[PDB]
Amino acid sequence: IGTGFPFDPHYVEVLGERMHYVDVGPRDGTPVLFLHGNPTSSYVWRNIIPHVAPTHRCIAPDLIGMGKSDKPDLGYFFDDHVRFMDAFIEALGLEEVVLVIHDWGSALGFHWAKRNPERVKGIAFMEFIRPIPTWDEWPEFARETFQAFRTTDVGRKLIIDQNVFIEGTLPMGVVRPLTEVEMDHYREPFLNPVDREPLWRFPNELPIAGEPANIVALVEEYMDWLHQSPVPKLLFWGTPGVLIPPAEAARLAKSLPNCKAVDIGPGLNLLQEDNPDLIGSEIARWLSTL
Ligand SMILES: *CCCCCCOCCOCCNC(=O)CN(C)S(=O)(=O)c1ccc(NC)c2nonc12
Ligand SMILES: [Cl-]
Repeated sequence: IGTGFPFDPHYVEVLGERMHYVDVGPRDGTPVLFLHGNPTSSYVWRNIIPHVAPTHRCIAPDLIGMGKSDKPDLGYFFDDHVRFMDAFIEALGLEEVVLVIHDWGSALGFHWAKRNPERVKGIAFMEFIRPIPTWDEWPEFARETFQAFRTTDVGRKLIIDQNVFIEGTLPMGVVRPLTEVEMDHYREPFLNPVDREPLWRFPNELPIAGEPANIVALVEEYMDWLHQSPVPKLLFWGTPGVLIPPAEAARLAKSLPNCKAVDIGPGLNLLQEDNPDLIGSEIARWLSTL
């Protein structure tokens, strides 16, 4: 599994702020938009893009306040990421797209797809945001931690001051051992604790036990849309998983229209780090069928 990031920087102005994105592959077709989540960047797609790039354009932006994008003084609520990602897509003049989404990127992708259904020709997704009705439906071993993350006192000491989402939560979301080189790439954007606001607000935005109300309703809405949509779907899952257990993955493969499920083997949250070659090859294969 490659540790390098051999991609030239591309930048575009979005609502007054510069956002960074990877941009490779030919301009003569339908682009593929890769959306990462918390606490990652376009780096998380480094070993998946080379499988798709030869046949399709690959665009992988860093969310505002993350990766190599600018760091404006914001609360970094989901609404902020929505405004910026909406404007990013328009700034690149993209008409029709295929989405490849993960974690909070999936919340952005599905929410955008719901509002622009005619512009989405396919969605590949993995370990995605869905409504968690109660704390019982959150992984048992991470309940205390994420309950602690969702506080203004303990949560901010952990995530902001001590950087545990990078130093702990990130590597614990990968089955195989993340190397020090890979950890350093993920560390780069958040060396200053003042820049870690996005890392704390994200887990506080998760739709768990009806809070926050707005995110729960927003996510419920795009899941209803996904169940009602005939758009091609590609669901990657692993065992034991984190947000999407093997049992739920199989249920979704049946209930969602036009959905193909692919088992990646052992995995937790960052499935891209456990089996990038299968994920990449299956996206390339799937794209040719569309
Ligand atoms: C996509 C958004 C959701 C991401 C889900 C990520 O789940 C991955 C698994 O979660 C691991 C939860 N545990 C931890 O983050 C850290 N543990 C609580 S820890 O290892 O016991 C721990 C405890 C305390 C401290 N510092 C005071 C730690 N620093 O690093 N790990 C620590
Ligand atoms: Cl999160």
